[PDB]
Amino acid sequence: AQIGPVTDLHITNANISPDGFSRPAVLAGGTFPGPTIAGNTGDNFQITVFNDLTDPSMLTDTSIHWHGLFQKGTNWADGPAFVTQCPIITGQSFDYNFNVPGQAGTFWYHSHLSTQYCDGLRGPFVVYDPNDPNASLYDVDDDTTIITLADWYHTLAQQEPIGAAITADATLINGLGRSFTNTTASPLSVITVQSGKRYRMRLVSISCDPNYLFSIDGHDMTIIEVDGVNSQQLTVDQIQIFAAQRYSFVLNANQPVGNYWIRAQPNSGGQGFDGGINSAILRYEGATVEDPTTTAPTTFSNPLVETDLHPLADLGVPGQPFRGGADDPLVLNLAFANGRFSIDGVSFVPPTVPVLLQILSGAQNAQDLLPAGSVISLPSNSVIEVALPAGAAGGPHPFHLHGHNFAVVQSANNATPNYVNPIWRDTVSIGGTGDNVTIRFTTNNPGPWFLHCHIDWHLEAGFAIVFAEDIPDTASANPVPQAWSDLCPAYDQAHNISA
Ligand SMILES: *[C@@H]1O[C@H](CO)[C@@H](O[C@@H]2O[C@H](CO)[C@@H](O[C@@H]3O[C@H](CO)[C@@H](O)[C@H](O)[C@@H]3O)[C@H](O)[C@H]2NC(C)=O)[C@H](O)[C@H]1NC(C)=O
Ligand SMILES: *[C@@H]1O[C@H](CO)[C@@H](O[C@@H]2O[C@H](CO)[C@@H](O)[C@H](O)[C@H]2NC(C)=O)[C@H](O)[C@H]1NC(C)=O
Ligand SMILES: [Cu+2]
Ligand SMILES: [Cu+2]
Ligand SMILES: [Cu+2]
Ligand SMILES: [Cu+2]
Repeated sequence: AQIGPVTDLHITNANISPDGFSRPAVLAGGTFPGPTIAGNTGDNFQITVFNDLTDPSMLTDTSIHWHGLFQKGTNWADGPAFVTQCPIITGQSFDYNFNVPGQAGTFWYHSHLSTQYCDGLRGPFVVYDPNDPNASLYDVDDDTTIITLADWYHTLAQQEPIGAAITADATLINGLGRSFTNTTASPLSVITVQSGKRYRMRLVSISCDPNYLFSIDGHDMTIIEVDGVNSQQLTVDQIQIFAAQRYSFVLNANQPVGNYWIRAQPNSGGQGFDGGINSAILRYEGATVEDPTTTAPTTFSNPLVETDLHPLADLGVPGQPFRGGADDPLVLNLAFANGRFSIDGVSFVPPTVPVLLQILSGAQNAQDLLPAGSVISLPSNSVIEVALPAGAAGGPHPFHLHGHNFAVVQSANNATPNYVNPIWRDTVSIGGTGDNVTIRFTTNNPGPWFLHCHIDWHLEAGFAIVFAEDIPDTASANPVPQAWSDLCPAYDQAHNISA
């Protein structure tokens, strides 16, 4: 069952063995991935998060972010630790009480403290549209049509040794999959369809790092949604999906009753499908209970290319149709050296006082805000352009902006911008060396919004800045509940921090 929009959510430690290897984890709702939180567009979500964590090897504090939800007027509920709140301490709870006006689509929730989401605190978050303009394109859309793609590690996130390369040990599709080394024939996930029906498959990357080449043998996939944004129908036979991105696609169960491999090839870790790694099963009702015998092509016919996507609605692009044609045109210098990432020369290290609390306490320019050089002000009611030229090691980097979606004026691997009808989304690959992926949005949401690479290891290593949007209006726009005001005193007491 789906839970929400008003629900408790307990965060616990437990052992799990999703690939046959047992390790402790950080779980929401007792499972990996966590249960789906759901409601309808415009609903009030009240997710009362109970931190019941006791194992310090995965951190006993926590904070949860609702990825892709704009949090307008509720910046305090956004979740990034030391940006919008202090963490929740063990044995305490906190009500994330917010609304989702004007949004409907496929989202997710995840820990936003350290690398803790890698240890298991990740799950789907769906905002249904009772009047969905895409409703007639499919018959079935429910918890059974959500497909999560996850990287899973045997080594605990906090225990990844300094100086050694980090790669995963298994790809998990809907929570199950097989280990790349010492592979055992542990159970694979099964997605069941009925011949003749059409399904809204909600594809969610809950990855901490790799991108996946996702396909389903024998089938093609008609994209209708991109990171919460309805798209024109785009038929593809493979989707390269980066960390934290989502797509809805229509799956027409139009092949012979049988079993078909579902494939999710990460860009690192195990290559191929030997022993059933990187795999799940699409099973038609009435098929034999047995593994598929299908193969992939050598070369896919119609891979997703981001410039092929266009909004369903007439969203256009704000600003003027040329580089720098915005009220506040930015170009970020994104770099890596010596184990740390930097943006404009500054590596992100979370501050002691959350940025939002610093603003509410009266710090009103971004040069006043800590960490110094990591907080950049944005003016209100303005068109912002952010160029994100690639080149930094560890690419391709998926960059994500809290509080907003954005027009992708320039995509990876294509030097031509699009000022007419590009897709809008919230997480974008910035591509490869020489690329100039560029985003645009308008500032109508006062508060500090994190901009960061969504490879969690890179975030931890400093690949982030905070956009302090409309500092002057942040306090009036975001009244805070007493429970939020209580978070930093409780956290600092528990941790013996003075501030
Ligand atoms: C590289 O990115 C650019 C920019 O997003 C892509 O260019 C765009 O290509 C589309 C598809 O060919 C062009 O639109 C089509 O325009 C014709 C009018 O000539 C119209 O008949 C069709 O209905 C269709 O919409 C679009 O004008 C063009 N935009 C720009 C700014 O050049 C390009 O396709 C990408 N390259 C690759 C290899 O995908
Ligand atoms: C990416 O695009 C931005 C503009 O959106 C380019 O920025 C210009 O950079 C040059 C120097 O490299 C400056 O003289 C201009 O003031 C910048 N802004 C403009 C022209 O609008 C940037 O060079 C591009 N980067 C790459 C790697 O292609
Ligand atoms: Cu987010
Ligand atoms: Cu996120
Ligand atoms: Cu990165
Ligand atoms: Cu984030």
